[PDB]
Amino acid sequence: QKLIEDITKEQLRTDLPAFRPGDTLRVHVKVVEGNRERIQIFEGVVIKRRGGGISETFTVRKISYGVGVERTFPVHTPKIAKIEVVRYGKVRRAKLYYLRELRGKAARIKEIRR
Amino acid sequence: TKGILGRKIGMTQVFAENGDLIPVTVIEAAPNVVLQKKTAENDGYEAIQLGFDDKREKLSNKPEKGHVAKAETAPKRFVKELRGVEMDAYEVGQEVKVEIFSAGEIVDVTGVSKGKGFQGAIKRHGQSRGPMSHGSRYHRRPGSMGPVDPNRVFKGKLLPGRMGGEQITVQNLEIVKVDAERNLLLIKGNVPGAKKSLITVKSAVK
Amino acid sequence: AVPFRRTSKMKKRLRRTHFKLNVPGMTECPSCGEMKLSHRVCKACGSYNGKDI
Amino acid sequence: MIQQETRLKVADNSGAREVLTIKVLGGSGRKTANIGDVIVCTVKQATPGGVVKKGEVVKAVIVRTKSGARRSDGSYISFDENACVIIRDDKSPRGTRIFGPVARELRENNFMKIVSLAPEVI
Amino acid sequence: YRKLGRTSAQRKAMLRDLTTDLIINERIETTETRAKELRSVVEKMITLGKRGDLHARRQAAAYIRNEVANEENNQDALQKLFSDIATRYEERQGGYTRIMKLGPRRGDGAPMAIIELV
Amino acid sequence: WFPGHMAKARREVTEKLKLIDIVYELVDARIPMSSRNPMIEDILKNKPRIMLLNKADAAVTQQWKEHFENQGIRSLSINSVNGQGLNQIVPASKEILQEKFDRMPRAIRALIIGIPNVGKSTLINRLAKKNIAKTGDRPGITTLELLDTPGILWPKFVGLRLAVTGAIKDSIINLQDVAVFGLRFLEEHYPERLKERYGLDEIPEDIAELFDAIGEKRGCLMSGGLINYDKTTEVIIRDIRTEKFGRLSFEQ
RNA sequence: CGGCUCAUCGCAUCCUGGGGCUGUAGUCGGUCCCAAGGGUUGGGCUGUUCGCCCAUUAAAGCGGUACGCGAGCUGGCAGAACGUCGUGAGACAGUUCGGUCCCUAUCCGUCGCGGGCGCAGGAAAUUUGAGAGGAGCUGUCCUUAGUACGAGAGGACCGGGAUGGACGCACCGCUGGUGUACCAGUUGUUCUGCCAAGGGCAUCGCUGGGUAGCUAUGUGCGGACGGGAUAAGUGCUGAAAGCAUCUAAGCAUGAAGCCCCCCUCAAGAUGAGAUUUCCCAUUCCGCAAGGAAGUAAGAUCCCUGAAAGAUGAUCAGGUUGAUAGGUCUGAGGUGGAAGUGUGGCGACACAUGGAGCUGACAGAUACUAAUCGAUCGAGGACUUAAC
Ligand SMILES: Nc1nc2c(ncn2[C@@H]2O[C@H](COP(=O)(O)OP(=O)(O)NP(=O)(O)O)[C@@H](O)[C@H]2O)c(=O)[nH]1
Repeated sequence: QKLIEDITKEQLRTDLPAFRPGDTLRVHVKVVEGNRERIQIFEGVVIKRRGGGISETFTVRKISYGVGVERTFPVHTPKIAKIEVVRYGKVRRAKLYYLRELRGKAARIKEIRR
Repeated sequence: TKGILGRKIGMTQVFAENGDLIPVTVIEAAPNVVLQKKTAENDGYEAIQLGFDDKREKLSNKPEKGHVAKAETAPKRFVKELRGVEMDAYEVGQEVKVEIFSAGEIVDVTGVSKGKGFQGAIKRHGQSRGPMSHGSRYHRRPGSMGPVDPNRVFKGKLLPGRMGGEQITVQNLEIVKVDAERNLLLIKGNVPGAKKSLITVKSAVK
Repeated sequence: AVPFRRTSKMKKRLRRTHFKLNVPGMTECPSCGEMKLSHRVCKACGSYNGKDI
Repeated sequence: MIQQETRLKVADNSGAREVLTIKVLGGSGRKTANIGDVIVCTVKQATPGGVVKKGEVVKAVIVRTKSGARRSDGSYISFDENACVIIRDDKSPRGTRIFGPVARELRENNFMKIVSLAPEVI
Repeated sequence: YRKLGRTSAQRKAMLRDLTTDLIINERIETTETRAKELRSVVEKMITLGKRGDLHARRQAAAYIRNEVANEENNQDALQKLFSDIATRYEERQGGYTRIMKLGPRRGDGAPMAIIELV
Repeated sequence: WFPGHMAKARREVTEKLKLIDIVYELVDARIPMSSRNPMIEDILKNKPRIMLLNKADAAVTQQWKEHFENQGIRSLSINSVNGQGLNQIVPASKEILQEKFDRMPRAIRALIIGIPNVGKSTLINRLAKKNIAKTGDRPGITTLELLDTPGILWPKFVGLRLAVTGAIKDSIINLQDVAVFGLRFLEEHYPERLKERYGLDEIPEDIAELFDAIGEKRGCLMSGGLINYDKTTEVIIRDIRTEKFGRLSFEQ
């Protein structure tokens, strides 16, 4: 796909920080409801780190008032303002799928800070 | 009514000045070179013989060797025409690239489908399944041919055959971005064709 | 299902047409021989493109 | 991806608990409803002292899908506990206030009264 | 890749024993289709031999079966690689084997070939 | 709420409403007035018919009987286990119907209908001295000179007071209905009766909380200490139909 | 018997289109013609057609084809219980459960895909399009506009503009599923001498992920613009018939019908089309008619492959070469190897280190494998015109 990857870097964003798959980061999402931008800061833990060049992706799980909210924020998108890390956490793998279940006190064992 | 035709490579995403994660196609073809002008008074109608992906003398042939000296171009492959183009700006030897297309212009694609091989009735003709339990062994089979009194089968009743290898038109598609240096057209949506196969990119027939 | 008829003495002789198998490829050996299947080492000489194996 | 005969949960203070779908209002024939569709509903378990009762049949709005609510803008939202709001007639709910968050997919339609009572819109 | 007519648990053991039988005798008569698949795994064995790591040994050890390989030395199949096969193929990069094909046998219709180390 | 099993059957059966001399109607002794059938009220005119209120096991029954009797209809309570009240219904077939007994030795053929699961299938075997058929579910059968064991029920479907005797189907139509209503009759009419079956000291106000007070005494839990609602629905209808609470009325 | 697959079909139309007349102020209506192009539901409860109920929808159209279709599916007679009748044996378009209907496709039909041969010379490509097939649905919402309307309430028409559903076609970049030679974690025993690290087997040992390809629930897109001729009509001109007329002459107008416009296959369309470009007009036997024999142009045998594929074929390629594999440099994946060192009584932790590993995904690289060879394949008949 060598004749594709040249066009990709020109649209790619480098302003991201690098991050482990299992951690907590904060993200700022530019929202355009009407005319005023309600720039909100969504923070929490991350699960997926499935690649894709242009289409590198991640997921954000955040518990909200008794229920978690899966966030599929796109890495390569101008609607992202800034990604700011919080917890460099010891996670055994790159797929934290099982914390869609043990949602309670299992976020500590997986967030051994480093 | 214009048109280039070229190989495809892959599938990408391009978002431009919005959140629009648009699926894009990888249509990259070289500057097409008009081979031979069909005129109406000589050959019934007007057309443009077009060429693409020119090879070398290993696959050349004294028939196709003289096929290009009128146009003075290397012997290429996939020689097709375009029944709809103008008979003014398309002389014998003229070279056409991607500089013809720009942003916000309806296009048309006719391309060779994927060959899925000899499938069944289900994935070829959209046939649903029978019941998988409750005694009935019957499923994955195209049902009765129909009535009795005809003592025959209606030609047109569906049956598992080999599906693929024919053209598919898709109309009403758009261009998001052009890049002349790598000679790339970018199409919003998805376009029929497996990788390394030719794609006629014609103007979206309004 | 059942063959409803005997097939003919015609059509049976008219069925075996595309059944008879083709001639296999035969190439003249480049050292001591007379015939050898293309692309493959003959068992007579056991040599391939000037190589004893 | 709601379907017919799907178990739903209450997100408002209607006193209801468990909701079984009957038919997807959206279109005709289709049984798949993602977000914001109008879903006619029945009630399998409810607290008694409240606005509605057990087994009542009413109309409702989907709030939470486990399946992917997907924007045009590349963003994605999926909830965990598939909940639903209990509305009456118009786009005004029959509830007092909302248990928990609702997605921001109600902007397309005129559901902008339940978004006002939201503790969170993402 | 070809399924080689056996199931998977048979398939992984279908070929490991061939690799032992390859690097010992250096020259096997084999059914050509099984031979055609085999060359693209044993060149991965030989190039893994050309590292010389102990880590290079154990990945081969998970593959190569511990046959007694060469007589009166007690050279193992492992211990024939990194002392003799690596130095025999120091300069040549890729293309450690070939498939010269032979005719079919008497009672199979199966086409044959010969796999050597070159 | 019921198919072509009672309505469709009666439609074709209603064609024998001229050879029938005496009609035997059936209403519930626990709830009289909803246990009529307004579809069979329209087919049965100008026939002497006697009302029966079976499974009588008394104060409310007699009171209602008095008002019913003055209504134009005769009401005679019978039994399904013991032989009491059957000595006034046997002689009433030749006394009340004296218009077709000595006018011409013609037979006395009776049509027995009304509400299902209230004493219709058990009205033939004690009037005789042999069993015929019986079901403890909502349904029955599809059959003195007597060939009459069908069912009237209701062609089109107040129901809160209906299903407490279990006259309808309850596989899954509604189970929480008899839970939410029937305890209020134990709350409003006979509050003292609940204090002994599960050992409660005082009836609380939350009718959902009294389930958990009952159900933890029961033990039909579902998961991790949670008492199941639907199992506790069963243990209330299992007791009221076997008259574990005693003789209770419904309408006054 | 009723369903399930699947259909196709009639019009005596269920809705959507086109007008008529009413009880249509406007909105909304019943009812009668045109119309068969599509489109015409999901549950409880019913043997189930009967019927009942709920929620729908633009509305859940009638009906035919062995009451459409069991070599495609779908049991959905002996024993009993019974009642009743007959003394009894045993009866019953009487009631309830328990209860086995077979097929490798010869032919014709079908759905594909080939091979021969034709098309007055071979080839190579490009196409023409008679003719056939597919596509033909709509719902909400926003303007115009509370405008036209009517004591009011009500509130469009015509016509733009968003957004759905169903359904069809394409595709893997997102979104998830799959992945049996990928990745690690771990049990039980056995196995390489032991330790360590590994192998084998146990549904692929098991659990956690996943490239590729293939995929829908995912994504893109389709049913537009229209023209032409007609129905019911709507009319204009006027005859028969001094008025007058939808009609006779003669004009128009007017439908999702119908041709045509979109799409696809289509010169074996035996009418075998047509251009473009090759290729030569040999050697020979027979008075001649001709018959061979080499070969071009070229194709193929044969060989490595897959974008192809049940095989054939198609397509990439065959040593002035990147088709495949190996090799590298990578991508993606899992993700912290072994060894060593440290720390811990140890189980294990931490360090070297986003490590090590990797199946079809890339990109370079002749290192292997595509050798060496063979076969087929044309000399263009005959009238007559114009040249
Ligand atoms: N104690 C008591 N039990 C009764 C009385 N009547 C009926 N039962 C019991 O309740 C059950 C239901 O009676 P049944 O006559 O079968 O109800 P049904 O209305 O005739 N049903 P269907 O109309 O479908 O034939 C019987 O099994 C019987 O034992 C009664 O008067 N008293």
